[PDB]
Amino acid sequence: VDAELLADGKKVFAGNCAACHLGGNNSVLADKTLKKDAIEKYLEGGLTLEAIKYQVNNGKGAMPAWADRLDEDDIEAVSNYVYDQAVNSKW
Ligand code: HEM
Repeated sequence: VDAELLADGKKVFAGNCAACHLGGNNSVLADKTLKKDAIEKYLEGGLTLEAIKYQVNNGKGAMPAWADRLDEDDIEAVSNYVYDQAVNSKW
């Protein structure tokens, strides 16, 4: 996986997502974390980059939609960061 893509995604995550997903968890709805088993259980589409990106773009519930707030490169990077963190158990 491109190291600069992940680094970019980490930065986007710190700036925009860690407020509700510190540590890969979820301070708003505790079960629906960014960890692999939670994503597999709760995210529509399961643990895929497409699924992650879809929810980052379009929101869900109290998860804000970001497609009108972040550019496509930031959305791609943060989705790849979250996927990498989850699939590789890096949180
Ligand atoms: C920052 C751009 C950001 C990302 C990235 C992100 C990702 C994300 C995913 C992938 C999920 C699904 C997790 C699951 O187990 O199902 C998810 C879910 C929720 N999020 Fe989020 N999220 C980002 C930002 C934020 C912010 C700033 C908040 C709080 C204001 C937030 C909240 C939540 C909530 C609530 C959920 C659960 C949605 C649901 O199914 O009800 N996210 N996020």
